[PDB]
Amino acid sequence: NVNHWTNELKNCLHFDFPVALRKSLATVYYYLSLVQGQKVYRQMHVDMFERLVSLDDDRTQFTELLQKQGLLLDHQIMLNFLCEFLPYPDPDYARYELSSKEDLQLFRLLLKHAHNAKPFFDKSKESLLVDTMNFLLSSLAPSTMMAVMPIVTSVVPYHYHIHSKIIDYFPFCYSIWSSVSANVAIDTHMYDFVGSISKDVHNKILSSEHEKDVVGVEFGEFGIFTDDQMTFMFNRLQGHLRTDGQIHSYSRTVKPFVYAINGSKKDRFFEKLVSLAKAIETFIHPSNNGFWTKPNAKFVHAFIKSYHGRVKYEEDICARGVTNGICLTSFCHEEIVEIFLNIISLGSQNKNPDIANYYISCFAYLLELDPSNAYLIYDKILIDLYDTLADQFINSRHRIISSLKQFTRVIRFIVMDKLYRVHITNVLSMLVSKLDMNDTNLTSNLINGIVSIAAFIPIQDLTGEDDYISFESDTLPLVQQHFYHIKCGESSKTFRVDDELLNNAFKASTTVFQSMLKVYVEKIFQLVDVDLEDSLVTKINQTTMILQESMDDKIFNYFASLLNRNFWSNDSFKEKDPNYELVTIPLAALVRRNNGLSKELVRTLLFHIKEQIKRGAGSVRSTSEIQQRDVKLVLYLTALNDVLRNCHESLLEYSDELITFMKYLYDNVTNPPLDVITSIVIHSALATLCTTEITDCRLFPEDSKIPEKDRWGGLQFDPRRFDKQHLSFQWHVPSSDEITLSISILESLSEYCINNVEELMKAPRHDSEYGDMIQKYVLVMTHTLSGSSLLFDPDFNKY
Amino acid sequence: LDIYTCNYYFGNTTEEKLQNPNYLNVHRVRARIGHFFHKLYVFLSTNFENNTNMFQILLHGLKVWFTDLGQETVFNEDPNAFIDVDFLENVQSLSHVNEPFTRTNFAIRANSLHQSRVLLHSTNRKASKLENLLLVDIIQLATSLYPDIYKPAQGTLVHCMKQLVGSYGVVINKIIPSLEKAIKDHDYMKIQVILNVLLIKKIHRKLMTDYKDIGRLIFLLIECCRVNELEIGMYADKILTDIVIGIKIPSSVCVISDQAFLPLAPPDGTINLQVEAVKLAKKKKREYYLSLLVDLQDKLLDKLDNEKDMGWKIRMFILRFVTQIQSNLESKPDKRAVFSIISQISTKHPEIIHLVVKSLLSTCNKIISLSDYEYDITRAYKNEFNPSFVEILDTSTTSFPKTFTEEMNNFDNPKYFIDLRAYVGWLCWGRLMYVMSPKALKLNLRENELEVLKTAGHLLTREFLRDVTMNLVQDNETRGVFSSGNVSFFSLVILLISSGFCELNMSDLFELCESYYNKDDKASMIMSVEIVAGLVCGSKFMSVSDLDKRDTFIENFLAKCLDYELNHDAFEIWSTLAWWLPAVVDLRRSKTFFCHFINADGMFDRESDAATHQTSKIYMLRSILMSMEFRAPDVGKLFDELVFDHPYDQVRQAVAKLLTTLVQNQSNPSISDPTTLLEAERNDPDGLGLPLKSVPEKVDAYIKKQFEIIKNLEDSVVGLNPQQFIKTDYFYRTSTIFYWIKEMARGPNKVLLVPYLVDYVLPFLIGLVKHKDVCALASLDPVRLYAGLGYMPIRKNHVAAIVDYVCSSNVALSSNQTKLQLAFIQHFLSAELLQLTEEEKNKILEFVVSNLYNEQFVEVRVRAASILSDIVHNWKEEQPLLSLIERFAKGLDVNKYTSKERQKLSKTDIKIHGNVLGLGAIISAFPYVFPLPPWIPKNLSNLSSWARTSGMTGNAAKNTISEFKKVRADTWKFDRASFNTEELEDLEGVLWRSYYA
Amino acid sequence: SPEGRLYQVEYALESISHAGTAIGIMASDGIVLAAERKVTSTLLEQDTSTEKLYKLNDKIAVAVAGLTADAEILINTARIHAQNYLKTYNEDIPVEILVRRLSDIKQGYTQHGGLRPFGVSFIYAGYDDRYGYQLYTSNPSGNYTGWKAISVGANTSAAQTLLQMDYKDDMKVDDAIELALKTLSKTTDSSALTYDRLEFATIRKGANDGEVYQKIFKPQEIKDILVKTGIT
Repeated sequence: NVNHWTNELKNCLHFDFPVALRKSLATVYYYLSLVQGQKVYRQMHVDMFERLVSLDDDRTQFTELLQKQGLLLDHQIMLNFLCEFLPYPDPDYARYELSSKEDLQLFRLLLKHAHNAKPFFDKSKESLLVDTMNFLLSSLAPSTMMAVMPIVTSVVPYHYHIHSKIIDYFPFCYSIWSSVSANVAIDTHMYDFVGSISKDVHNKILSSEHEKDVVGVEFGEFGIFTDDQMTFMFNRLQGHLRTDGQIHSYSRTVKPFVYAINGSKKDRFFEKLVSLAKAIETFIHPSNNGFWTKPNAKFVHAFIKSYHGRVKYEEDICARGVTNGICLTSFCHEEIVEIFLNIISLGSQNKNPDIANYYISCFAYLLELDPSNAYLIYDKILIDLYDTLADQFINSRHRIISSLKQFTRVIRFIVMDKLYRVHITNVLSMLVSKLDMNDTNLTSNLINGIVSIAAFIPIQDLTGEDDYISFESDTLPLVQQHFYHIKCGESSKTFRVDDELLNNAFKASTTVFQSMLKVYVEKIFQLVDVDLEDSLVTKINQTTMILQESMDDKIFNYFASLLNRNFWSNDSFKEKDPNYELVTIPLAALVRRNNGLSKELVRTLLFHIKEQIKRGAGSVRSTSEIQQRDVKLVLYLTALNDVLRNCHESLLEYSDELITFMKYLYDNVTNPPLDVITSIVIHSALATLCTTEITDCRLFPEDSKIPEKDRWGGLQFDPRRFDKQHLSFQWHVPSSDEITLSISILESLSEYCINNVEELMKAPRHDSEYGDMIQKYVLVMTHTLSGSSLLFDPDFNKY
Repeated sequence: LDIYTCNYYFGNTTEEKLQNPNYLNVHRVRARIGHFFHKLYVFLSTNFENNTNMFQILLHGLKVWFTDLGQETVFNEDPNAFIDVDFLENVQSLSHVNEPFTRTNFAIRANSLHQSRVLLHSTNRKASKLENLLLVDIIQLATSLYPDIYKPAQGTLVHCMKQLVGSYGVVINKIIPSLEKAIKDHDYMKIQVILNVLLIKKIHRKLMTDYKDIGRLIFLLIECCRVNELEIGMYADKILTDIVIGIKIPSSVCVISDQAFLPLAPPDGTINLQVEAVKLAKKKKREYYLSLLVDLQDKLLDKLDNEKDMGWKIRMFILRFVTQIQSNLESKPDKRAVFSIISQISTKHPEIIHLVVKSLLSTCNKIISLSDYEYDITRAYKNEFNPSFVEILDTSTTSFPKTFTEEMNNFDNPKYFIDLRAYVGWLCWGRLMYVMSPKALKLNLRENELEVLKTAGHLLTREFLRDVTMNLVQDNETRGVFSSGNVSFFSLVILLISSGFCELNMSDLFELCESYYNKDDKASMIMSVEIVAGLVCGSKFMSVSDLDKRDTFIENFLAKCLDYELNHDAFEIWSTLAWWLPAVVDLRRSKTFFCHFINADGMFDRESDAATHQTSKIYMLRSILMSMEFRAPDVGKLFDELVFDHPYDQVRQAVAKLLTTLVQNQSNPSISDPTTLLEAERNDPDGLGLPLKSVPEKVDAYIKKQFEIIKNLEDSVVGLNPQQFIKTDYFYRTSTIFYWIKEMARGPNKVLLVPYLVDYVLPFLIGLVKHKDVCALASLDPVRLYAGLGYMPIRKNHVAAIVDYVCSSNVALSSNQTKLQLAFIQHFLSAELLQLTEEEKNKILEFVVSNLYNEQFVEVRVRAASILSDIVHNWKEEQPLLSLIERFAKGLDVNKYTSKERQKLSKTDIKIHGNVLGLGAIISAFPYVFPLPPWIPKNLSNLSSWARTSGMTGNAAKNTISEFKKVRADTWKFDRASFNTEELEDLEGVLWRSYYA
Repeated sequence: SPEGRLYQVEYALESISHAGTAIGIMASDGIVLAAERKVTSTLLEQDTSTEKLYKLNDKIAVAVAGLTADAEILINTARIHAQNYLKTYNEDIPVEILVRRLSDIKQGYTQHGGLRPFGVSFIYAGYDDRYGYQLYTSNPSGNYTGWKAISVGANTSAAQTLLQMDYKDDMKVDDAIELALKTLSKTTDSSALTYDRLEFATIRKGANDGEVYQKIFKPQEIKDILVKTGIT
């Protein structure tokens, strides 16, 4: 059977194999996809091909290596299929009609497949280009418009010869285009073409083989485009954003404009881009919503993805010696920010939050270009944020939530520039304390900030005991001076500070971590009793577990005696139905990092659970609901589940005390909604012994695995971020000792259940505190089978 | 063996594990657990049938015991104490940047890889004797009667067929037997449940592959089509209907470039005899399957022919033999089927009849396609499109372009036909062109196929087409409708007729047609004209002596019908035909039909009678000429025959809508060569291309005439009034020309209309000081069209002459049609912005500004200023700008004049009205400069001493300060501070209406 | 109401083509009403409801296709108009006048667009000595129309076709009783038609004289006329 193997192959790409065998494999799937006459799972075969020819399989490009390794595919077969979609005379036979999904959906696939195997059409059959156009062209008429155009864009290879180049065919596209008014049914193909072709010429000019038979395609002012060709596409794009809104996926529509820039002859183009931003200016304004606010947003983003796209492909090539003056200069990155900054700032305040998240996400792309301008952006974003935390926006909801998104989509970069980074302690201990219990939304957007600051920063005291220290005296004074400066019109370039004082401010800023976690934990226990739900309960546990991993032993060992402390003495689990998750799990994540903490935490959950049982908890029967007199017993039981699950080998010490307590928990305590809980104890303990998992996630290892203490932005940009001595992960591997307790248990609980149940087969049909007990033992048995699941072998029955 | 490897502890399939005490220990325990769950199941179904809570907890204990083997899949994804890989990826990954991750992320990423290496391990296996026992139990539960039980069991039996091999077989051979039972044990809710099972994604899918068992099953679901009592039978129909839509079979030799398997061809010598052996078994596995369906086919026709009357699920059969006696990839055309499918016309039921046709027409178009493919079933999926009657033509042929043109006008000695949509040509010639042969053959088929078609024409009596069309009319009264499915059936009767099998003679369809033409019944006329369209799709059928009996009947019939006496009900139908027919058949297959609508005894010329009648043609001739657009269009006549002078609108408008179409037919540029073509596009003035569609000189001449014939008649209204206007010839022409322009500016004809604007179309239109009130009468909106022509497909060089037409030095000519050209500009600018050379961008701005000053019309000084802002918005460069500001604020600045004077001036002086209107527009062109430019305060200050004067300029200076104070509203908390000038006060009056004091 | 469209109406006008299925046939000497019953459970009490066939007066009756609780609000007020036209003119209310009286309340919401339109579509069967036997229709549009034979609800477009086919003007009453059942052959989503999925009614030339008896069928009487062909 074909379809099966075609999959086990998919599974095999996960390791490696010879390019000489790809030549083979690809050839199979190129011709396989194009079968006719039977039921075929095409989507699969065109996807094999597309993955075999991947142009970025981990920085490696397999279309290059397959071109170089002698792959050549028949174009007549592909074009011959895509042409069954033309008007075959005698209606009685025409098989394919667009319009009707089932058909258009095949066509869209063939077209995709061809795009994939365009580069393997014989560069050497000189009259393959000209032959194929002279055919499609004669086929073009109003009734074919729809099927011909797309074909050309995905079945004709970008060739370039001495006499007949592909750009030879441009003057004909700007004959159709420029004859109908803006029409997405047409335009989308024109942009896709002159763009994936302009991308091509650029790609080919750099590094590789600057040829393909002709470097006889000159770049200049406006990419490969005439003066009037460029001029036209500009006023057409303006037409789209101001008048006729005719564009889809914009990534494609933007190409031509990006790949027509010439680093050494921009000017005349930037002149054309500026007047396009000055036109578009008013239509972004937060109170001018219309049919356009989508196109302008989806474009201003598609364009700055597709520019940064190019830059990071060239900077990958000037890591190969080849500058090329076609390349984008430090001064392009500058004039790009000049243009789209008011534009991006207006859009991000827009009334639709989705249409804003587009303009707001552009800040990250611009900052990666590390332009000289960088300050202009950090300047806005930080005022907008400091104003918001000072309640200067309290009358306007959007500015508050907006400028917190601006700031989040940009945190990681602030941790770098050695000036801004100072603010980050303050801005964090401010977010934590401003976490609202009534505004579900503000809180979700604050956790966003809090977790982003923790993901790229080590919670560490970086003071060498330097006496001047303190947060005030040394950090606050500076932070206020920077802000005063920034507020009064001045920028950060004009801001002069001593490299001495500014490093006092930074180091002294890393002191507040302790006094601020006492305030985060306090805000967690307040949130245990809120009808926040789901999405946001989780995201909050990410923030508590990320904050832990970015913590040195000094601080963590504090955080631990602070969860421990607050978990016991708290007045915070009242309200009906609580989010235990928000507090039990952050405990488990302490035990992951420090198994030593388990020996005593567990023995305390047990002499506190036996306590609650003995005083009437789960005495009162009910399906459907957890009785509120139980809520405490249920906290301690969830904790015990969540915290065993992460105990691992440290559980070997108090093995016998556990088993004998589990048997106690099932002798006493019957109650169908508590038994779905108590029966999980057995699983969270079998899984923890034999499940093979990670254990260490710390931002920086051991407390000492010194890269030094210029170690902020989490190495996220350093190339040492991934040499093997940094990434020294711990891992729990099940030892012969654990597997052996693992099995002791399995048989001891497995018996316990089967006895207590083979007993109850002296049947009381009434009781109903009988069907409660049989369900109990069948749940304990069940969760005994899971977690303990890693010791079983599918194949055992063959042997 | 093993390629997944996940630290299985007991060694990765070394059977380092089999020699491990700890490993027989472990499975000996899962065995006990398994044998114990069965011990409990039997103990419950015996002691506790009426309990749901128990059985749910057991059914989860089995969803686990069967799945949680290598992995952990229930509990798999509960938020636990690990940071989520998907979350962290969002926080840290920038795109176009390789893994910029912090240490924390790398660590989950790795753990995430281990955990996925575990789930990779295919747990799929062979049923373990005990495992078969428990799967049988899980069925008696998914076969239970309580929804609170059977619904989790079904969901639980699906997680179990994912895990066992050919377990679907175990399931069916338990279902069917215990459904056949639950039927002879009566109305059971166990039938209701078994049907719920059969609708499970995973089962309902494997059903269309069980050729053995679907025999017995369809006959069980049929017996089930009796709501003896429940929702059953509703479910049995949905299911039997779902079934007709699956199944089939593929004989056809995968049209594969043999290069789809070669590259992977092992050295192994003929140890690839195996391949040619598989080829043979997957070829009689197939041929057995194919026979099982024919056995089912015939065993149903049994229960349909022999079962005196079963009622209206008479329908499954027909809905099915059809997707079967016409599938191919085999399928031996049975003649006993074609008989039974037709003898179901005797139930005189609308739905059955609609289907007998839909079926008879496919069951033939299949037998037909065997002859055309010569039994080479493969030849369908080979794009060397066989059919013996298709012919390819070389188009590069030095000479071809004029074969076409002079062969499309040929109706008597026709050489080729393009039924359908004619693509090749139009743009250029050179391609090969698929075409069809004249007096198309019938072709031969073997005897089995022959006696089948005989058994149709021997059944298509004068009486049977009587019964069947009648019905199609009555079911049709509700809807209207046309469906080609109807016409493509009549062409079929025609093939059958004079090819031998029917013998009904065409003179029988001429009555059947003339018959259904009651000038009254709409759904009855629709049947008549559905018939006509068939007689024209029945030239793919011999007899040149019948193709003359039919050309003769048709000129006779179109006479009775269209030659006077025509309701908006007929017109509704025939006009439907005109847009359709020419697209499903080349109309030259008929000498009379087309050469009838073009016989134009219909366009009178003046009104002191009743002129006459209607578009009792025009709109139907047009909708044929629209659908050909290329072919047949020799119309030397029509152009010399058009009117324009016509008194009525319904005609004036229609003569225009027709000319529009007549022009789009001579505008296709179809060139000689692709090469000859691209050399024209290359050498064009605009770095762009050729005007696509270009009106050919001999027509550019016609049109120019109609405009300059109307300029000749400007004496015709030397001084008449609106009432003696609608009656002049000058109006009639003018109205027609207008309706024409309206229809050019719409759609694909725009590129045709442009050359005429500058000299013809815009001088016209502004036929409006040629009377405003004359437009209100014969309701024409010129203003809305002239200006709506500001946007549109203009080309680099055409812009030139258009900006020169506006901004005319002859401007001064018009009067408040001035605020018109000024609004056309405001629109052009928005659609030619970024495309205008700073030269043009100026010729405009110097016109606009020359209007802030034109003595006389106060109306326009204001419309000019409102427009000058549209300019100064895209004008950020600061020296064009700051040099205007100065030009304007020189006519006012300071107290050039003392108080008493400002009052006097503000009311009369135009040079100062302009200066304040202008300087006003500039400020209103920067609506939201987020931090405010200091040239704005200082220049509102110069404007405030003037908005303090009541008069005409001091008024449009209050506009400018209120307009402003308004849009600055939300940014005002802040803008206040850039107004040191206690000329904040100076801005308080400003807005005054009558309601303020 | 964009193009000249009655939106909130089409909403409920097509909510009708979901629930129920009702038929009316006017014979030359009688009238006939009929309906199919909503998705029934085993345990629903068949005989009681008379859920979709309601008596308005001794000489008028309606078939319903729509929301039950919604038609009862209408019928309650129409049974009253009947009696007010009695107490007032001491003659039995004329069918058209009653129909219009409702159609006018339906259209009352089709315009005072501050409250929600009516489910429900009616077939009315009545006799008054001014216009022999009568058959009427009432969509929540507000419109009523004359009918020799009609249908409302699911599978509407279908039955209207069989009806058009087997109907003859000379038809008797028993001939029309069949035509009604016969053509709930097709328009039945339930394969096979039972006496319990049904409700029936007749307005005949009296069981005796020259006058007018009215008759809502009891279940048994249905299984008796079903006997004539349907099921046996």
